[PDB]
Amino acid sequence: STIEEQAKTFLDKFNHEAEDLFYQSSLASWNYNTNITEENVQNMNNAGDKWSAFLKEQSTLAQMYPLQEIQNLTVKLQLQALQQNGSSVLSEDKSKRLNTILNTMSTIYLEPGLNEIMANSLDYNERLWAWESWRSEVGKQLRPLYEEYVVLKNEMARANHYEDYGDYWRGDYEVNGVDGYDYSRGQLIEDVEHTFEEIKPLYEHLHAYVRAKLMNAYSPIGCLPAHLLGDMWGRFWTNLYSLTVPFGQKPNIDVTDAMVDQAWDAQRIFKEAEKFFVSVGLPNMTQGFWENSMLTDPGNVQKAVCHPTAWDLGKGDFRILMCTKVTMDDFLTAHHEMGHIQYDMAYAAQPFLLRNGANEGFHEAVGEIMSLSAATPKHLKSIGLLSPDFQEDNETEINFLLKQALTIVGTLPFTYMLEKWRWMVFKGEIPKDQWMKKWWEMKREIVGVVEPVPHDETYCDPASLFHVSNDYSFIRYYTRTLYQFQFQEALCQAAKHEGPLHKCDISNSTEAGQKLFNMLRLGKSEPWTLALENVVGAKNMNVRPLLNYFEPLFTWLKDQN
Amino acid sequence: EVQLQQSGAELVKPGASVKLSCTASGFNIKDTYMNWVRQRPKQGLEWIGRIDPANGNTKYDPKFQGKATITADTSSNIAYLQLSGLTSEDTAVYYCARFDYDGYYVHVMDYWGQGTSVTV
Amino acid sequence: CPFGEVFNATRFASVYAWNRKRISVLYNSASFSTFKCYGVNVYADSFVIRGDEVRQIAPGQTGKIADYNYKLPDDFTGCVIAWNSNNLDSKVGGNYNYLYRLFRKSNLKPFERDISTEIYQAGSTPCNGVEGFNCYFPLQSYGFQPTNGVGYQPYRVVVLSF
Amino acid sequence: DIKMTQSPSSMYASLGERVTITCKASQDINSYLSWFQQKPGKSPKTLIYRANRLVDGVPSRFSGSGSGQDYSLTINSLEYEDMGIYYCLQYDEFPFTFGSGTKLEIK
Ligand SMILES: *[C@@H]1O[C@H](CO)[C@@H](O)[C@H](O)[C@H]1NC(C)=O
Ligand SMILES: *[C@@H]1O[C@H](CO)[C@@H](O)[C@H](O)[C@H]1NC(C)=O
Ligand SMILES: *[C@@H]1O[C@H](CO)[C@@H](O)[C@H](O)[C@H]1NC(C)=O
Ligand SMILES: [Zn+2]
Repeated sequence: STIEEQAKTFLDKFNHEAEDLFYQSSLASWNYNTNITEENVQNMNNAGDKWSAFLKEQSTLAQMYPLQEIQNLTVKLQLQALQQNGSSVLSEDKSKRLNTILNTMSTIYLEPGLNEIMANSLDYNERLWAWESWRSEVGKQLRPLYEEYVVLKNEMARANHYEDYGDYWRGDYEVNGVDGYDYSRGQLIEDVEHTFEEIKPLYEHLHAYVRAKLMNAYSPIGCLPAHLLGDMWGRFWTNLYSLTVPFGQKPNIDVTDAMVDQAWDAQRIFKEAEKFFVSVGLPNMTQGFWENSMLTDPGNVQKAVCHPTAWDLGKGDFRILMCTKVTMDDFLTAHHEMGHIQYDMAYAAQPFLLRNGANEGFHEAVGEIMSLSAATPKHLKSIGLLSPDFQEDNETEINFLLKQALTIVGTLPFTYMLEKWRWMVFKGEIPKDQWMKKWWEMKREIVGVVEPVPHDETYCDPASLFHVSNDYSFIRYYTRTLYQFQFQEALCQAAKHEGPLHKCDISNSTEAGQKLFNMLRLGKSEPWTLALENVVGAKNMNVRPLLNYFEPLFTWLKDQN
Repeated sequence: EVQLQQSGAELVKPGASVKLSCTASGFNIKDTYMNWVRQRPKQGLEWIGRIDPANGNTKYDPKFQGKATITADTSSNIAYLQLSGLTSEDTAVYYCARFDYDGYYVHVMDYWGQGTSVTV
Repeated sequence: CPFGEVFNATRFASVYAWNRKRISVLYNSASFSTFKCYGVNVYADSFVIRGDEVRQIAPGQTGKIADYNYKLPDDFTGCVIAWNSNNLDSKVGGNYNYLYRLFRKSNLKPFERDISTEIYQAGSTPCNGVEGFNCYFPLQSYGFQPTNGVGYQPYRVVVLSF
Repeated sequence: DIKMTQSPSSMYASLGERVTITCKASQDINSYLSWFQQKPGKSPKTLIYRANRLVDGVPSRFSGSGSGQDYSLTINSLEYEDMGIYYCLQYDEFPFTFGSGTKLEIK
């Protein structure tokens, strides 16, 4: 009869076909990832083409139901997610060109040579030469390719009523049709700018500390060298830890010796993670997780990708891919991946198109909060990896906080600068002959880092990054960083914790578990603003909990500087 | 709509043979039984036999044993009845019917055919 | 009573064409995951469904199976037995021999069996016997693999009505 | 073979008169009986199964009752469209057996 019932019937059929097709595709992908052979690649490609063809046909069929006469919100959301044609909006020649260019970018695009070279070597000349060579070799080739790729994505975006490709990227945060929880796309720009303005003082103090240490190692009022952050680009500042520790005679908490003495393995680590998640009121892992996952390297006979990933194959199939060694870093990455898995199992009851996080920054926030809880000294003391006679003092707290601030606070200026530069390149506010004429300015004004060698417009510097050459967004890291500390503050307050937020744990508490599960079970059906307010009480990202967490280090840095 | 279509009239000389067809539309014959019934001129109705196309098992009225054979092809959705050794007393109209209360179900309806006239 | 051929049959029927057969060790067999008796000739009705659907075989339930495939009356006076059959009804690559009905114009009356394959109509244009826009084939096939979760694995269900 | 008996063979009834037909079996059949009506030149149609259950669409004036070895069919308000031959069938044990038939006519 009415359009709504027909749309409901169409969605009912679509879900039941898509479940099986997606399961087959994911099974083929898993079979490839754990065993690299030609036949596995063949099966992967056939499954991928089948899934893509089915989705294209279903989108073409779905575009016949108008969104104007739908009142039910969930049906509207599913139809909106299904009617987006995407790359098919362009001509066949343009689509073939774009796909060929994507493959070209992937193949032209460091590991493990240069990364280790600038991660360990302390010679200025080697770092400078490697930096200059890497930015002069691959970028110059990809500058016109990046320009034409931007043009093609630009035409694709205006073919879908988006003002720019950046608008299409920001569209993941847009909420419409709900009174009081609406979120425009430029509000993300606005509140990101406001939050970075609030963040700036702590970054200024920490950068002053780090540059003072480097001056003691290598201008008093100039900008930090670009090739001394420890990696190719400056994404993380962990590589400087030994060169920037406050108290150089205080050993850190590395429990690897204890794990080796107690003869641990992957199974013990994952059972510890399962115990931690069960303690807070969440379900334990399924039998398929233990029967089908790959938690150890399959020897040397067969090759596999050792990057740790969490798989939700569908039909109640959840797995973890890991090449586990007996270290503390693996002990925390296990918690991260199992938190990802728990989030995946949380919203399995939602329809197929609504089985996802609220936005791109929720999954990794949920992953991060668990590692935060499990990295505290009290948690390690409880499970027996730390001696009961351990003494906690100011120096150890400052050391741990400086580790955290190097790995967290320093990345935010780089992430925000990269996102803003991409967004205003897509906007068209930066003429071509002046492109880098903006870039290295924002590297100075925002990030506070000066380039070591001047470069003209012939370069394509930021295409040297993995995500830039692989067509990925970048603000998800900023959203993750804010959301994880907001969630941690909310759960710790709900768990009746006394003292600074940097020592809090959520173990053995069911109130925090219920608070987190109320949001996890929602999925993408419910707008992310209302889901956020359910847990923290606010409807937008905030920076106060992060500063509350980092206040002791802020005070120490204010004293030191 | 569910329909059962039968073959046309057949003239059979004594001692000869003929195969009758009952084509089913609207459902799959694998899910139910199919019955065969015969009515002689100015006489009553007599049950011949039945077949389950799912596995091919058949039941017969023993006075028709050796005279009629029932076969079903699930791919073509057709049921067959083969008659051999016909005499002048086999002139009648043959029916293929689909009762559903013979599987002991509830809220069911019967479907019959149009009948094939066989003269000997 | 011939309970062995009822419970140990090699092939089970689909839920849309559920099979009906006319008729202490069963209770103590301990090989059944679900054994629920309501109210306390015998009819044994056998079919195969998903695990998450086993909750729908009960008086006063709603869903796809309860309304379109198999309905139990409010004053039910029998027992329901259900057990997992992943080791028999699942195979590598998928087992697609089991079907179920997804669309129907009205809810099924108790103990009703619909096997019609007429194309369901959702809009106003007649289907004319061919699948297309707003016209769907009613029966859809399950997909069973040995790696699926407990709720997505096949379950054999036998209902005894006295 | 379960021999099946029907009575009467033929009767006349006016419009609106009630008519009962008897259907008796040689042994217990557990109330597995069905009723058929055949109009002149047409194929038979099932009216009642399980001896008291009506097929959907059948007029409510039709009724059936009986248990054990005695079963019956009753029509309340006989109309023009009720003339024909009536049969009753058993399907409890193989082979299935029909009745001899009852012919109904209108004065
Ligand atoms: C939308 O439809 C679903 C079922 O299709 C129903 O459960 C829900 O209540 C509906 N929403 C509204 C607001 O009516
Ligand atoms: C949680 O409670 C149990 C039982 O009291 C205890 O053994 C365990 O150490 C507690 N967890 C933490 C992190 O203290
Ligand atoms: C089915 O077979 C198993 C093993 O052969 C047997 O233990 C069981 O009793 C059988 N089922 C019934 C209802 O007897
Ligand atoms: Zn992650």
